[PDB]
Order: sequence, then C-alpha cells, then structure tokens
Amino acid sequence: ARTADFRTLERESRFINPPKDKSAFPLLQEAVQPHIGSFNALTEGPDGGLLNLGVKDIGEKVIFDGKPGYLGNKLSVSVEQVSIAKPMSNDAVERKVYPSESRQRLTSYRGKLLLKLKWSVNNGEENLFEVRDCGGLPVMLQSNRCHLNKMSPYELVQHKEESDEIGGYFIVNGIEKLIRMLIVQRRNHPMAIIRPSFANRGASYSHYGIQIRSVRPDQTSQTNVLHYLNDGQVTFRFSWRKNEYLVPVVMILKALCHTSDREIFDGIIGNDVKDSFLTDRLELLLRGFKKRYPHLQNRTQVLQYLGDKFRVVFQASPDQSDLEVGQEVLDRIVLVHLGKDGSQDKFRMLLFMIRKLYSLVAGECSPDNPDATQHQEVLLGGFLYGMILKEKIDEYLQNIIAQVRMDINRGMAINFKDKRYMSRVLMRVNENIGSKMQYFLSTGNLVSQSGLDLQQVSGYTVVAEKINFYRFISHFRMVHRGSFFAQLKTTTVRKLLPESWGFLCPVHTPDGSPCGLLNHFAHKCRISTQQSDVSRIPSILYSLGVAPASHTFAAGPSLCCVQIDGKIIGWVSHEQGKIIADTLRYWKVEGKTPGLPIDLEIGYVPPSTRGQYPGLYLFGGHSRMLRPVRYLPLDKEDIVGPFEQVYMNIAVTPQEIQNNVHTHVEFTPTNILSILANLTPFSDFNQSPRNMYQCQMGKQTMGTPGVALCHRSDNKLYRLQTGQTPIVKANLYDDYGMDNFPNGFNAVVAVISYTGYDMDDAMIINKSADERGFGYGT
Amino acid sequence: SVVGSLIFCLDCGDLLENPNAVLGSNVECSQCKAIYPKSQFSNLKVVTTTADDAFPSSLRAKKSVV
Amino acid sequence: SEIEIESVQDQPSVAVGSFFKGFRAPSDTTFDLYKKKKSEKDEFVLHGENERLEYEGYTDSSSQASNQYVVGLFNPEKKSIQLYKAPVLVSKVVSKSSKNLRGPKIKSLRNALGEAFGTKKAKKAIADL
Amino acid sequence: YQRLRHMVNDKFQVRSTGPVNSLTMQPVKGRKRHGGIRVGEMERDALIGHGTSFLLQ
Amino acid sequence: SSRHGQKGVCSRKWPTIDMPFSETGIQPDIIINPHAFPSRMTIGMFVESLAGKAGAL
Amino acid sequence: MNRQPTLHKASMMGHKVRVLPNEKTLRLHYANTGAYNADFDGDEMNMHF
Amino acid sequence: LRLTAEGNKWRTDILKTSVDTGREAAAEVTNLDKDTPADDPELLKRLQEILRDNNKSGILDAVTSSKVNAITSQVVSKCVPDGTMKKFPCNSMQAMALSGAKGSNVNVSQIMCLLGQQALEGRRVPVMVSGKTLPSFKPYETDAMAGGYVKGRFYSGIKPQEYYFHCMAGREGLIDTAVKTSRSGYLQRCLTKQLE
Amino acid sequence: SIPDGFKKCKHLKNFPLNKQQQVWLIKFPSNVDISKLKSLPVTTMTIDKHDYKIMDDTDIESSLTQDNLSNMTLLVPSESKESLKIASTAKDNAPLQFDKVFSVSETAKIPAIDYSKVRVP
Amino acid sequence: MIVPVRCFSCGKVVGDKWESYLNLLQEDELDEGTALSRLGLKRYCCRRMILTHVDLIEKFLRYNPLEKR
Amino acid sequence: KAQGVPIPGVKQALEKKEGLFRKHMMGKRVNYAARSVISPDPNI
Amino acid sequence: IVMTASAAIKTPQMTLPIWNDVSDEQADTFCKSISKVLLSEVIDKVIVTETTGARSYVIHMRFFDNNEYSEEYDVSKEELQNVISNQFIHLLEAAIVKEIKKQKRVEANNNMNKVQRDRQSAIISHHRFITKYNFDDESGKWCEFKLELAADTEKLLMVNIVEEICRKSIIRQIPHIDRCVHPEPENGKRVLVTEGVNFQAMWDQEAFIDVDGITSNDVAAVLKTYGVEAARNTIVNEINNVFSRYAISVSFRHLDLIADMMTRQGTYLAFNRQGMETSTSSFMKMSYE
DNA sequence: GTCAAGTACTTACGCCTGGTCATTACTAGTACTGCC
RNA sequence: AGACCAGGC
Ligand SMILES: Nc1nc2c(ncn2[C@@H]2O[C@H](COP(=O)(O)CP(=O)(O)OP(=O)(O)O)[C@@H](O)[C@H]2O)c(=O)[nH]1
Ligand SMILES: [Mg+2]
Ligand SMILES: [Zn+2]
Ligand SMILES: [Zn+2]
Repeated sequence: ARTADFRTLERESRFINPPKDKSAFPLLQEAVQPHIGSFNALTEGPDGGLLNLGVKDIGEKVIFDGKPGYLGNKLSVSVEQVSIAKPMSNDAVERKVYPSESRQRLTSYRGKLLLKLKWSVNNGEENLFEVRDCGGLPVMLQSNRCHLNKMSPYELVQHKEESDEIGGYFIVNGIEKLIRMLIVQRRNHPMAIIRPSFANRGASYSHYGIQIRSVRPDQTSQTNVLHYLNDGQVTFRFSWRKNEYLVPVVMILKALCHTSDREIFDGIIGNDVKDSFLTDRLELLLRGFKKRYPHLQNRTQVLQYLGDKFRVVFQASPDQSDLEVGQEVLDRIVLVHLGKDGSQDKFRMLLFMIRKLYSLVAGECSPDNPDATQHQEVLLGGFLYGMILKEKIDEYLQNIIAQVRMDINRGMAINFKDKRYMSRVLMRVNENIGSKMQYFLSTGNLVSQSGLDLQQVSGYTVVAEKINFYRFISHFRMVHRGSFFAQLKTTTVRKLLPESWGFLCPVHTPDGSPCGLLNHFAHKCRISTQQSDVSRIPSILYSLGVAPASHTFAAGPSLCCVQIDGKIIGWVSHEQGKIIADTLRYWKVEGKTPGLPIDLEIGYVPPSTRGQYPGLYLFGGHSRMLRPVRYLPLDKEDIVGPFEQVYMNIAVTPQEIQNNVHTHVEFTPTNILSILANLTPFSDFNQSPRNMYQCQMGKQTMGTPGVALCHRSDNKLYRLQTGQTPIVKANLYDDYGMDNFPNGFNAVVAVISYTGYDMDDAMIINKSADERGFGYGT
Repeated sequence: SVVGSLIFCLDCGDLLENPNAVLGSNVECSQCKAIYPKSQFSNLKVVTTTADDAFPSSLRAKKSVV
Repeated sequence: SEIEIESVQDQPSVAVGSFFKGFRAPSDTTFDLYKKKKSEKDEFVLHGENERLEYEGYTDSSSQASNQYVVGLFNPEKKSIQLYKAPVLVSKVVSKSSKNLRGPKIKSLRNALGEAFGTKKAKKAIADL
Repeated sequence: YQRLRHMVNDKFQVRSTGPVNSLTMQPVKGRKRHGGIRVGEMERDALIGHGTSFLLQ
Repeated sequence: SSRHGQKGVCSRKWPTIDMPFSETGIQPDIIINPHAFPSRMTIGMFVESLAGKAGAL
Repeated sequence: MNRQPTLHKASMMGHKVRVLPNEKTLRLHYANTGAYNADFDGDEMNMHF
Repeated sequence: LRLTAEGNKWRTDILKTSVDTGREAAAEVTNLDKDTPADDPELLKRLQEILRDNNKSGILDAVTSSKVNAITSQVVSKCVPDGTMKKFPCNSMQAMALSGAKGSNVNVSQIMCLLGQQALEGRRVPVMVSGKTLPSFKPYETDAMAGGYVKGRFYSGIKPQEYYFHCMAGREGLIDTAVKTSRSGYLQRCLTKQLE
Repeated sequence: SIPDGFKKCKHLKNFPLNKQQQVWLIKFPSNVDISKLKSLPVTTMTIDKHDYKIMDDTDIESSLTQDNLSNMTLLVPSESKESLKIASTAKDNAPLQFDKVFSVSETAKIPAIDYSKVRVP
Repeated sequence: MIVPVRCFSCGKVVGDKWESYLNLLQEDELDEGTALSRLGLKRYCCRRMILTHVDLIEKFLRYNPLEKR
Repeated sequence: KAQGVPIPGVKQALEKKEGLFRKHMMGKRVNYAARSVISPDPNI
Repeated sequence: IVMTASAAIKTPQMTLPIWNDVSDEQADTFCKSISKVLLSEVIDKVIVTETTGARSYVIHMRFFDNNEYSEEYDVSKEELQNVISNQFIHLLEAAIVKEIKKQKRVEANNNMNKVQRDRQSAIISHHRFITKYNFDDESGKWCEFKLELAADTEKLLMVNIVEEICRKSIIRQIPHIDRCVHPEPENGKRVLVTEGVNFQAMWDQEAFIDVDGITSNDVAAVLKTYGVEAARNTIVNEINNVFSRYAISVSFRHLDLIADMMTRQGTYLAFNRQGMETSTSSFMKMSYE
C-alpha cells in the first residue's frame, strides 16, 4: 500500500485528452472564487447585481431653466440600468472574441458597457430613455461576461487558452493585470479605538473614540466616528468629499427620529440609574445641547438646521427644501448600512455607540485592536471594481449637467423636451467610461472626486506575472494592508498575531520591506462573496429568549446586545446569551433549520473584567473570512470566522481534545499553511526563516508558465525544458494539479565538503550532467 | 422624574431647566409649557466615588494580596 | 411548582404601551385601539388625546411575527390565572406647542463652519486677508 | 531542486565610456542604457578612511 | 535552490572524472556543503535525502 | 573591489587581478569575504578600475 | 544528529519536570500560595488582571521565562555531548560547532535536544483579548507550552501549535533586519559628516 | 387620521382588577398553542410534546433592587367598554406596575461530545 | 518536456525506456518497482528518470498552429 | 513658497537625497567600472 | 547620547555610593525619604457628595489606616494635614476657577477642641470659597471639606477634577527625583540608584552617601553642575556600557574623539544640523541637510 | 519684562535590476451632407 | 528625467 502516489497512468491520460465534462483538480478553482465570484456579483444575483444597485444609490440630479416664482423645467436626469455585454468584435454580424486573440493583438480584452439614461422633465411629464454605450469595459477572464465561463478543459484547449486555466485577471493592453485584495476594518461593527491622533481634532478632544464602517448594499463604504470631548459632550465625525465635518450628536439624535429627551437618557442608561459616572457625563451632553442650541425643539426643526448647513457642499439644488435635504444628510451619511426606512434602527445603534464610548472612558472596556485580524474585512478587487464604476457613472451623470450649465450660461437655444437637444448635449460629454477603467487597471491610481473610504490612493493593480505557476497562483491569494502602512516606521502592525490561525499563512510572507504587510491565505480560507440570508433569523431569536429592541430599556456591559449584521435585534442576559450562541451553532450545523445558513458567523463575546465589550454579534454579510472546522457533537463541517474564533476552543488534532473545554477540531493541521507553504517537504523540521524563503524563492523559479506559449505574446517569459515531479511531495501537490507545471529536477545531491568551490552558500554541478540537459531552460 | 442631578418632565420627557437658575416657585417645561413648583425639587443629592484604579500605588497593590 | 389556567381571551381586550420612566397623564386621557383583519400577525395603532399633547403609538410589525405577549391576572390563594392576549405597542408622546413649529422652506460658503474641522477654521481666517 | 530566474546574463554590467547625462555630464543610470555604477556617500567616506586621496579624485 | 531555503550560485561546473563516485557506480550532480546546514537548521532537507533515495530505489 | 553597504572602510579594498578564461563572474577568495561581509547566494559587488 | 536510547530517556524525563513549571511560576507572580490548582477561581481572577496591564504582564512573562530557560540548561548540559550517539570527532555536526566552522551550541541544542522558549519583544507569545494564546489552548491556562516554550527538536519535529509560535519569533528577526537598519544607518550618517 | 383597514374596536372584554392578586406579563412565542394550556412552572414545561424554557425577566422592565422603575404601562378599558385607559387602582395617579414577568422560550438539547468516537488514537 | 535521452548522473541511455514503461504499467499490470527493474534500470540515478518523468509534450502538442480544429 | 502635482522649483533641485549635492556631487556615477555576481574561488 | 544631545533624557538615573560603615537596613529605609510620595499614593478613595438646591460640594476623602501608610511611606498624620491644607486645596482652587471662567462660552461631634475651629477658620480665611474643614486628629483616616458655588455655574465634574489634583499634589518630593532604589551590589561596591537627577539636593546627605563618587547618567545635568570635563567623562562611560551589554569591543580612542568633538565648545553639541551651525565650512553644511 | 501654548519646520540604510504609464476638456472651425 | 509596481543582496 502506497503512502502517497504519483499517478503516471492517470496524468498521461489527462495529457492526451482533456475531460469533456468539468475540470479535474477542482481545488484549483476554489482558490480564485474570491476573484471570480466577486465580479459575478456585480452583474447577476438578487436585485440585478451590484451595479444596478449602485445606480439606484446615485439617484436623480437636476438643473433648471431660466425661462419665466418657478425656476423653469426640472431635467431630473438619471441612470436606471447599467449592463455589460460579453466582448464581441465587429468585422455586419459580430464574432466572439476569445482572449487568445486579445493577447496576440496586445490590446485589452474588453466588453461593451451600456448605460440607459432617464431624461425626465417636469417631475414626470415625459421621459427619454436612451441606451448609451460608454466605451469598452475590461472584462476579466472566466467570469459570467467572459466567453470562457462554462467551458470544459477540452474546449479551453480548442480555444487555445489552457486546460486547467483559472481566470481571475484582466487583460489590459495585452498585459495580464490583476487587482489586489485589501484588508480593512469589518463592516457594521463599531470598535472602540484609542488613538492619540483623535486629540488633534481641536480643543479638548480625548484619545477615546468609536468607529463604525458601514457599507451600503452596493458594497460602497462610509465611516461614522464619535469622539469623546473632555468638556463632557461627544462629537460625530464624517467626510463627504475629501474634507472632514464635526457635528454634535444630539443634533443627529434629534434628527433621526422624534425623541423625548429622556429617550436619549433611557437609551444610554439601562437600569443602572445609580451609576454616577454615567449620569454626570450625560448631564453635560443634554444641557450642553440646550445651552448651545436653545431653539430646534422638534424633529422637523433640527432637520432643517442640519440641511441648511450641508446644503452647499452636498450640491443641493434650488428645488430641495431644507427639510428634505436634511434627510438627504441622514440617508447618505449617518450609519448608511440601515439605509432609508431604518431611522429607528439607525437611532438605536447611535445610543449603543454612545454607551460603548462612555463605557470606554470608564475603563470598563478594552480598545479593540484595528491591526488584529479579528476586526478585519477583505476588499475583493471585484467590489473595488464596482465602487469605482459607481463613481465614474456618478461623475458622468454630473458631466451632462455641467454641459447644460454652460449651455444655460453661454448659449440660449435650449428645449429640455427635444430629442435632438438630448442627442446634441450627449455628443459633448466624455462618455468613454471604459477608458477610465482601463486607465485604472493599467496604472492602479484611484481618480475619484469623492475619495473612497480607504486610506491609500495608488497601487491597486499589480501585473500578474506568469513567470512560474507558483508565482501565478500566489497573486490570487495575496492580501495587502495598504501603502499607508509600508511608508511607516512602526513595528506592531507587521507582527504575526494568533488571531490569524487558519486565515493568514504564518509562513508565506516576503522577506524585506513588505514583511508582515503583504501576506497570503491559508488554502482553505474562503471569502464570502454574496449576501447570506438574514430574514428568518430574528424570527428564530425571539422564540429563543430575546426580548426585542423596541421594548427593552437596556444598555451597558451588564447585559449583552444581540446584533445581526449591525442592527440591534434585541436584548438578553449574559447567561441566556451564551445558550443561544451554542444553540444556533448546533442548529446551523444540523441543516434541518430553514433559516440558519452554514455560512453564518456567530460571534459571542462573553462578559469579562475590563475586556472586550460583551454582546452577541451575528454576521452574515459580504467579504468576510471563512474557514471550515469540524464540530464535535454531530461531526460535520462548521464554517467560522476570525471574530468568532477568538472565544472558542478548536483543537488542532483529535488526540489533544480535552474534556469539556473543546468545541471544535480542525479537519487537518495542514490547512493553516498557504498554497506554497504546504508544498515544501517536511516543513516542521526547518527553521522558520528558512521556510519563509522557499515561499519567496519557490515562486521565483524557472519552471513552466503554461503550455499555450505558441499563442502568448508576453514580453519576457522563462521556460525550463525538462521538469520532473518530485519523489518527496505533499498530498496537496497532486491535488492542485501541480504536475501540470513542473518546476525542478530530482537531483542526486551529495552533502559533502569535497571541492572547496562550495563553502559559504555556494554549490557546484557535475559538468557532464549539464552536457546531458540537466537543468536546461530557455 | 428625578434621576441624578437632573430632572425630567412627567408629560413629554423633556430635560427641565436648572431649578436654581430659574426664578421663584415655578419651573416651566420648554416644550410642554407645563410648570412644576420649586417645592418637590428640594435638594439634588449625588454621591460619586473615584474609579478604584485612579490612584495606583505600592500600598494599593497590598490590598488584594494580603 | 405549577400555575393553573382558567381561560384564554382570544379577542382584543387590553394592550401594553411603553413610553419612558415617569410617564403620567390626566385621568380623562383615553385611548383608541385600531385593527385590520390580516392573519395572526396583527398590527394595531394607539391614539390618544388631551388638550396640550397627543399620545400615538403602533405595534412592532418586524418583531410581532414571532412574539405573542399575554397578560395574566393571578389569584395567589388559588393557583388559577386568566390569560389575556395583549399586544405591546411602541408609543410616543407628540406635543402641540412645538409640533407644528417650522422654519421656512429654503433659507435664502462660510455657512459650513459650525460643523467644520479645526484647520478649516484657520484657513478661512487667512481668506479674510 | 529548483532553478531560479536570477541568471548572470541579466547582470555583469560594465562600462569604460558611453553615454553621459546632459546637464551633469555624468554617466547614465542603467545596465541596458550602458551606464555606470555609483560611488555614493557611504563609499566616499570609506575611501577617505583609508587616507587615500587620489582614489577619491 | 532546494525546497528548504538553501540558495546559492553555481561556482564551477565540476567535471565528472573529478567528482566523488560510489560503489554503486553513480556520481552526484549537485554537491552541497554540509556547513550550510547547522547555522540554518534545515533538517527537512536531510530527511528529504533519505525519503528521496528510498523512493527512487 | 567594493560591496554595499560600505559600512566600515575594509568593505572597499584594493586587489590585484588574475584574469580567468571561462565565465562571466568575479572570483573572490574566502579570506576576503569576512571583511566584505559577503555570502555567495547571489551577491554582486562592484569593481572600480 | 541522533541521540542514544539512554539520551532520549534523559531528555524525556527532564521535560516531564516542565509539566508544572507554568503554574508554579504563575502562582509566584500573582502571590497566591504554592500548590494551588490550575483551575483555581482566585488564580483565574488575578491572571485576567495581569493580562490587562502591559507592565504586570511583563513580569509574568519574565519569571516564567526565567524558569523554563533553567529547564533548557538542564537538558543541554546532560544530553550534549554525553548522550550523543555518534560523538566527537566523528560527530560532524558537533565538530563544526565546537570548532567554530559554522554554527553554535544553541544551534545544536535546537537540532538535537530542545528548541526552547520562543522569545518575542522581550516577552513570551502574545495573548488574545480572551486570554487564549492560540485557539488550541483554553483561556488562561498556566501551561508552559501555552506560552511558547516548545519541547520539540528539529530532529523529531515541532507540533502545529509549536510551529505557529516559532513563526512569530522567526518573523521578528526579519522585521528588525529590514526596517530597523534605517535607524542605525542614519547614526553613522550623522556621525561621519562632523568627523570627516 | 386612521389608515387603511384599521377598524376601531367598539366593545371590549372583562378586566377584573380590585397577599392579594398580582398582575403578570407573560411572553410566548407565536408557535405556542395557548388556546389549551393548563400548567405553568416558576424551569421548563411541556407543550405539544416539546420542552420550553421559562425564566423571570423582572430585572429588564424594572430592576430587582429599586422600586418604581417600570416602563411598560398597562392599558385597561374605560368604564364604558368603548376605549382604553391607564391602569389605576391605588388612588396615586400612578400606573399599576407588573410583578412577575415570565418568558416562555424555545430550547433544545445539545448532545454531549462522544469522547470515544472522536478521540481516535 | 519529452523523455531525456542519456540520464543525467551516470550516462545510461534511458530515452527508449519510456513507451515500454507505459506498456509495463498499463497492459502488464505491474507496479513501479518491478517495471523499472525489468527495463534494466538498476542504479537509482537511472530509476528516477522514468519514474518521475512528467512527459509534458503531450499537453504541448494539442496546440497545433497548422491544422483547423 | 507658492500656493497652488506642483512643478519643482530651483530650491528643490538641491535639497535632499535626490537633490544635487547628495545625488550628483557627494556621490556620482563613474566610468571605468563593472559589477557582477561573485563566485568563490580557491587557488587565488 | 550622540545624535540629539537630549538634556530631556528618557530615563535619568544617578548612582550613589553607600558608605562601608552604614548598615544595609540603614539604606532601604533611607531611600523611603528620598523616593517621592504623591497624595495619590495615600488615598484609598474619594467620595464627593454634590448638593444643589447654591451648588455645594462635600469633598470627603478616605485614606488608609495610619498603621498602614505611615509604615510604608513614613508619612506622619500631621504632615498629611499640611499637604491638604497648604498644597492640595490651593491647586484645587487653581482648576475650579480655571473652569468657571471658561465655561462662559460615623464621625464624632464638632466642638472637641477649639483648635479644630481655629484651624477651620484659617482655611475659610486664606482660601477662596471653602466654608468647612476637618481632619481626623486621632487616626488620620479621613479629611472632609465643603466647597460652595453659585447657581450661575453649570455642572463641574469634581471627581475628574479632584483626582488629577491628587495626582499632582506631593507629600514629600525631592525636586527632579522620583524613586530611590537599592539594588544588589554589582562587582563589590555598594550602590544606590535613583530615578532622578538632582545633585544639589543629594549634597545634604553626607553621612549616608559618598558625595565624591556620585556618577550619573544625564550627560547634560552633570555638565551643568560638575563642569565640562565631567560631562566629557560621563559621555564615554555612558557610551561604553551600550557596547558592554552586547559584548562588543570598541577601543577608547574612537570614543575619546566623539566625546571631545561633542564638547569642543564647552557646551554639549549634538551631531545634527543644530550642532554643526557653528562651523567654518559652508559647503559641508550645504551637503548635510 | 518673563513665561508660557501653540505653531512650523526638518529629518528618517546603501547599492543594483526589471516592467508600465504619460492632459484633458472644449471650443471654434472647416467640411460633410441633407435639404428645397 | 519622474510616478508607481515587482524584486535582488
Ligand atoms: N544595508 C542593508 N543591507 C542588507 C539589506 N538586505 C540585505 N542586506 C545584506 O545582505 C545580507 C542578507 O542576510 P540575510 O537577510 O539573508 C540573514 P541570513 O541568516 O540568511 O544570512 P546567512 O546566514 O549568511 O545566510 C546581510 O549581510 C545584509 O548585510 C538592506 O535592506 N539593507
Ligand atoms: Mg548574500
Ligand atoms: Zn414637558
Ligand atoms: Zn543513471
């Protein structure tokens, strides 16, 4: 019985005829599902993909006449549907262009981008829906807009691509570009943050604060930061364009809903009325608002005050009333992940965020580490490609108003209802959005007038090398923290932290300057790329023991808060709260429950002494980090996340299970290492700086890039002539199809001082081995 | 309707004025325009202990050890 | 131990409101109970009135899809209780003085400096020179 | 084993003369542009520490 | 390189009649220095040498 | 001969030359490598004439 | 780099002394009595208080490291060279370590006896917010293995939770190699310009 | 100001308010058949051959250490059976606060870890 | 890519044993130990050629520029 | 010293590393010099 | 040492040679007099009681037992009363008046002895708005003083205020010295290491400390009081024991010139753009930065 | 006159090799074409 | 000549 085996009779047969059905080695395709499945999600899915939802968030933007006290006619122009076509070439009837033809032309493999406008006039008299092509949009390979989507490895050979060719990359000017992943703060979760830079906001700012990063349903982000002032009050903070703004939160609390002034008291303070720290710091807040703003005594008067201030910077029209532009402040800034028709749920989360900040300054909590991967989230590169596509058709929808701004100002021959007038102004605007995307992929620079919620501005695309298959598969698993963090003389951001167990590889990290910052995944870490279900989960938390958030009067660490994807569902005690963290785990693995998905992350934070803020936090949204683990009652696959993992006891091997303390075990202790880290042989015998060098050098080898080298046209390429499969190999070597791409040669290596020409790091070769083709390459 | 150093209205929950910054025998709500007497608001009493970590010392460390 | 049940009121008879601590009212303030016949996901509306305030409330239709609150009246001499199927209503106190207070529709550059950054103020002090 | 891509043939840059820069008349940065290697500040002072002064010039 | 971080340039393509040879008749085709091991502690390369040769036999 | 980083002054010395016929690499003796701080895992080093 | 059957018996019976070192070192720092159980609620209360402070957790990780490094010196001075299967000068590993050809005694200690304590920035392995050092270990356990003291030589191999602790100390040597030379290279740059 | 379908209830039912009698606010999930029940513990019980966990939630709507902290004011019918009023029986013009709050809730037994089938040697 | 003539370490002609090896694994069902031994591969420097040859030219030859497909 | 991506003035062609003193006076590109990978050699 | 010439050194120390005649018990009790004692280090807890309705504070403060802090810190009951009277209330008034200006944008009886009425009468006389004072004259356990405000003032914290004044009020501080520690004798000699530099204040303790053997750490504080050549000798010995920890041998001919270049003008000049402004060569200054 | 609180300003290892990218709007003009 | 990216020691 073989302990392992090459399969010579199987791999030679798979070289002769590729499978006419689905591909062998399906584990290779699961390493690019975060790249493929994110670009699929911006085109298809519920609600028309994540690009139709991003159109709906931009909305209608108007500009009036000067023809006579009405302003004229409205021109409520909009986009309502964006759609991408597969790439077709025009030589009459259109042919299907395959990316083999696009590599040889040294052009960009790109498909047609079709926006349809809504040229409304006078709030709905007549509309002029005209589909307008906006240049060629660069489509990435093996997506639902590429022609390699549902092809067999037989048909991928007949279209010259490669048999087990994984997509995941854009072809831009004949160069296989690739958008990197970025690690960033989790969505929908306000983490208490201590930073000395919070004190430079002005006068009497402390270093205590809280910070939520909400995301809209189109995967666009927005932060909402609360600062603690030493004066006794607190201060909201946001940014709309690239500049900051500072609002006192009682103005925002009185704007979100109709509030009694004890509702602000009752939301923060629970039954701990006799807490003298919490009462007196709240005395300063409400009296300090009545002192500064003696007016503004109901909802509709606070809301008109806040709308008048931010009117000139939200580009509000002369049509918009102060009250209805005040909601446009609240709909697009404060805690946007609840959206419209969530004003109560935005309100409860604010009262939660004040109390967590008041419990932070009391010392009864700990600052959440923003660099620890417990509180981290992934920008997939596909969702960044949809965030940038929103703000280039937001700007395009504004460029067709700045053109009828000058036309009002300079010219006079204007009729908004004329079909030829629309067809004259749209010949004056830069419709070529696809060149503005091809400029992004070719350069990496992020040109946006409203700079997105992430810090860096450059380096978003990296040339996928195809210099080695170890190099090529490594681009699709690498995670970069940011270019802000590279040019920084600190050390504690680069450390290997134990929250990265089974998510980030401890080994696969480049030596030198990017050490600790660019690091790859464990190979079973998969990223959620679509919205998991939420809808049945409060229906099966209220029957489990949760009293709802509308009939509660509870806050503080003495209770625990129940939050599904960032909204309070209700309130329950700590002792009952740990039962319905364990009951939902038993019901999500036993898949008979029709509402708990397996892909749910149930993070329970138990009450402690001056630790993390306690509460049950359920997460099910996009862009999370997930890994499989085996759950010991009813042995089945359980899927957990990084925020979840730091309070449960998974055992590394089924012999080190201890009685009544362990809940899960790993499937294997080899799914903590990366792709490249599992392939070094007997890795547990090396010194750890020497395992980190093979992950770096082994993807710099002269090997075989592919077998379509007749049909490639890349500017530099390294091919080793006669490669071999190793005797000594992990079982993941034969599982990712690495026999399709040899990288070296089984060399008879004599560990001997014999020569004197190989002492310090050097080595020598037999001459008549190299006369016989040993290690030859072109 | 008296919690801590502050008072509220019994009818809409509005934070009432400071009863010593307002003239005699009457305190009016700024939203209900209902008026409470200065009696029944006799004295505002609040005790507040320091946070039991504010004074780190060698002698504090011997409290839990002994 | 055990608690005995006499009957279960299957009809809308009473209800529960939750305002805040110290909510009182004059004794003539009476309330209204509204109902549309759906299936057993009932959605009610509370309405009330005195001279200077309005008392209006509503059910939580997002959370009453799975909850069923019941008020009981227990005799401690016996072990018997009745059961009254009573909803619990999110309610709020609407004023009348500051209810319809409102500014103008549109109050016809430096205006965004009440909510501005600490060096945004210092740069426009240079813009006056 | 493995053969890495760091062959000698992408090295062994040598210059006797060649193209010079325009505004400094110094040799050009580059192997492919047939230019010179730099004797920077950290090599200059270690060429003072020998006490040799015609090697510096 | 090996698969254990044992990088190093080629230094002389050493001729076959000047190499060590076995009683088996073979001659190696890479000589590596043993001194690259103790400061580096890459014993995964030593156990690969047993596991490689026991596999080819 | 010279090798970066030229930390101390004995990282930049003066050698004689023996011209070798075969390949395109510099040939350094082992006694010099303690003072240049040089290993043979792909170090390149300057040659000023 | 093998040891005798007598040598591994010496090795595996001194490493049995380390099974209670992490608790005796914990009970010394927290000033609870000796021979307290590892699941004592008074011990688990004060260990959670030690974790929340940076300075109080510096002396917990210094007393425990002072004892498990005393276990390490007992293993190496017994098993080397007295418990080696092939000895000097035939032991080619130890011949180039004694003579200073390449290596050290601390290298052949990790090859043949014990890899030892994995030191972070003066400390042991960093701890999570919960009190676990890794998901494999229970929260706040007084085991010496749970704080980075690994008992696996490179000849036999390191456990997967010992492997992950050895990757923390391995990266830290590469971080100080890369980024911290920008602080020392500007020392010589300022020192030379005045003294040229 | 009445929205669609919201019919006002004309007539209402009894509410007999007079160691004396106590007012309990008891929670039930929607899948509980209340229309025939007899027992209730102080613990767990059986409803349709299924166990349900029952607790005491006095310390959320009020607190266990301080009098007069109630928020859920009970609404009672008037002396007309036509409209609703605040509960009042003490001649103090204060609402009648709840005494005992019972929260019927679902529960399910997690099986213990079979240490003999998962600890493979 | 294709089978190496004249193995690297000693110099024995090896390149003709490849298609016989695939015969001695498929038709005559023998394991890899016997099938290398019957082909006269006694030294393990010879035995690591035919055992671990990838023979990747069969994946190359399915990209033929000189025939319609 | 000029309010306004910006165009480098005549001061900034002198100041730092990538200036004129450090980049082109204190250290220069040189003629008559080579650089190649080293291989060890006894019998030297 | 070299690059910044930091007179604001990160951790100043001072080595004090104990005499060969005085006892080891006479040392670790002597260091209790030098090592400072904050008012923070003697208070168990402070219980304020704000009254309003004429806002009026009741600043009750609870110490430890007199058998507990006078054993640890050697602080008498009488000296603890003066720090409250003459150091703490004066600094408490310096913060309450500072806020009111800028916000405009169990126990026994009373007549035990009339000296308590007289000592209360001085506090009402000398201070600004303190209307009561009492101190535990038999056990030192508690102090309690009233503090009055007007109704014009909005609400002060007066616990965060009271804490930070207790952290700044000193019982027995020798200036620029925080803690005096007696370590084990390293290489023979008896050594007393302080966490602060003040040579003038340590010249008073002749009988305890050898005053002609006091080496130190701060190369600029010894420049100020022991002339130039002691700072030149301190800079070599403070740069020698940074290569002595790492077992790096560098001779005293290089450490001599780096010393003598940094003290070539009598002051203590760094190696940076400030320390080279006094130089003849202008291109050397135009080459550095 | 003296002492502050806050600003403004400068630094941040050496050498070496590859690749890619690079101004945009618009505005007035000459020419193309549909038209009567 | 820059901007970024990927490296080598
Ligand atoms: N001044 C700098 N020198 C460097 C830099 N990177 C590498 N080096 C030099 O290159 C050498 C790299 O050594 P390594 O990082 O590989 C440590 P290692 O244990 O692998 O050395 P060996 O034991 O000789 O293999 C070292 O001597 C350094 O002086 C750098 O960024 N700056
Ligand atoms: Mg090297
Ligand atoms: Zn009111
Ligand atoms: Zn052979």
